Amino acid sequence: MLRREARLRREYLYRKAREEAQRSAQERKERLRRALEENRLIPTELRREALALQGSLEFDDAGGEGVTSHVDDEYRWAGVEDPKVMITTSRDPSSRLKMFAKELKLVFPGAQRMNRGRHEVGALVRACKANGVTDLLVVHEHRGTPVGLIVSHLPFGPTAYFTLCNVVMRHDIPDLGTMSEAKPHLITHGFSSRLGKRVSDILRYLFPVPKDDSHRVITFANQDDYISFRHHVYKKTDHRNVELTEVGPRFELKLYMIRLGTLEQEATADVEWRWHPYTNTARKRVFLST
Amino acid sequence: TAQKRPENSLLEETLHFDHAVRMAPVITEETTLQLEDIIKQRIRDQAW
Amino acid sequence: KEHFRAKQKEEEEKLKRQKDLRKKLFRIQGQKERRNQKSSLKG
Amino acid sequence: DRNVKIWGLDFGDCHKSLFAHDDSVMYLQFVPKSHLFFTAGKDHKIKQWDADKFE
Amino acid sequence: FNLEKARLEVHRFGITGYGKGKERILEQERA
RNA sequence: GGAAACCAGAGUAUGGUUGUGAAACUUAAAGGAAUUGACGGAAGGGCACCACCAG
RNA sequence: AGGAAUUCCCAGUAAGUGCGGGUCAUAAGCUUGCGUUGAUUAAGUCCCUGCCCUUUACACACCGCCCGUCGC
Ligand SMILES: [Mg+2]
Ligand SMILES: [Mg+2]
Ligand SMILES: [Mg+2]
Ligand SMILES: [Mg+2]
Repeated sequence: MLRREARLRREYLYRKAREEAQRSAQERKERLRRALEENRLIPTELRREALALQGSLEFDDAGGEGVTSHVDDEYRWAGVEDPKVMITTSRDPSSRLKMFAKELKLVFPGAQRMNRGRHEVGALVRACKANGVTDLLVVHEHRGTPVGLIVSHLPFGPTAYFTLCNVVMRHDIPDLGTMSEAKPHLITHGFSSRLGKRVSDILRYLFPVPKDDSHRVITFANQDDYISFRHHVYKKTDHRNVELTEVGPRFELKLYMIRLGTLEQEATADVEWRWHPYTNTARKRVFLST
Repeated sequence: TAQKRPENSLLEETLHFDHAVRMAPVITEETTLQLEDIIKQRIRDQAW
Repeated sequence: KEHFRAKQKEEEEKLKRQKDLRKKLFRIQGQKERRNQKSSLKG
Repeated sequence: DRNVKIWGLDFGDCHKSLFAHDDSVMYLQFVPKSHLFFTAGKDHKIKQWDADKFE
Repeated sequence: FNLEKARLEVHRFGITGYGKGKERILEQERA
């Protein structure tokens, strides 16, 4: 199994290297295909090798997988199987942190929370991979308030680092009751840039495919690179009029890191994107919106 | 430096300087009502 | 090293003049390709 | 039609439109002292309204 | 109705009568 | 004899230009659709350190 | 040696102890890693508090119709 995991990773990185070549290889194919379909001069860059493209074009069919994308390879079983999420905390947690980790279990369908004792960081990733855990969440705290969040996709998936800003928990609010706990509908709003499409994908795949008539709503709203997490359930009193009742925790997120590897590989994994605060134009730039 | 100037002198100086990064947004009722409006619109349209 | 840098400078002006000279010749060749469009289907 | 409308005489502006009865309204009349009127319709009912507060 | 679109799709359907092998050589000739 | 003759072209990209009242009034689907619609009760199958039991 | 109420917790888990780092976010009487010693009770029911579903692949065997209201 250890050799299998090492073998698969090299295939994953190796395919990532040639994704740019294959996109360039594909893009020049349609221009020739457009050139033959509508009788017009073949572009001079395609003037040579034109017959070779035609032969591969004639081979092209629906059966082939097509051009490879690293996002698809990372999230291979996103739709077919329901995700399995495990939630843990840092060593020696506070009382309020153990409340927060208890609430994230209810938010994510099918999540489980395990006590972090003396478990080294490396061993947890090994155990999660062995038992088929899809996603791993690690949460930090400062003076009884959660302050950091890490989301990791176990099969050599991307690792996303977050910092929390305005956390309000249900345990603060009296006599709320019990949650609906049904499979939720997802509302993603404000993500427009290419990186914004990347980040919204990571957050969406933490959830299973819901039912059509589900009344549970989870909203991720981006406003000036700050993502707002909101949890609501609605009741249709009558046509065109809807009532919203808030349930669940309320907190904000700020992304500053995405790494290709897992949280066991800080020393080897490459950085897809980092937040650089000491750039001269750092204060006047946003990345999740265009 | 610090020694030359009197104590708490800069509190009234009204100097001009720049900030490194954007301050965190402040939550208010107006933000809450606006955000609920976005969710309500998508619920009516069933634009999940 | 100083010699090699100077040699690159001559090439850049040389390539610049090469583009302009071929530009006049290219348009004549382009006109011939128009005729091949009309005869593409026929033979 | 089931609606009843209040208008100002000075300029002809409609202040309010009310659902009132479930069928055609048959008769209307104000109380003498104040801006309260009584209405009757084919819905077996009698209702009174405050023209100022539209209630 | 555009002849240029119409001519080509007529031409493609015409070639298929010849046979699959004759398709390759004629399509090669065109390009 | 054939010019050192003879006579007198496409692609992208970036910008421009254009192509008798529904409110002053109304959340009663501007007053709907339905053989296709709207609700309530009971029973069975599971589950929980958002519940029991033992600590 | 910290009432009334209330929160959390099932195995290298609860609890005690030391030793490092400050890593482009957060962090100073704080934050995160690493190791050492290492337990008591429990492996099951819907009784309370609730949650998610249902009551229209014909091997053998087993079993043999959920109910009510208003609209059209
Ligand atoms: Mg401990
Ligand atoms: Mg310990
Ligand atoms: Mg005590
Ligand atoms: Mg310690």
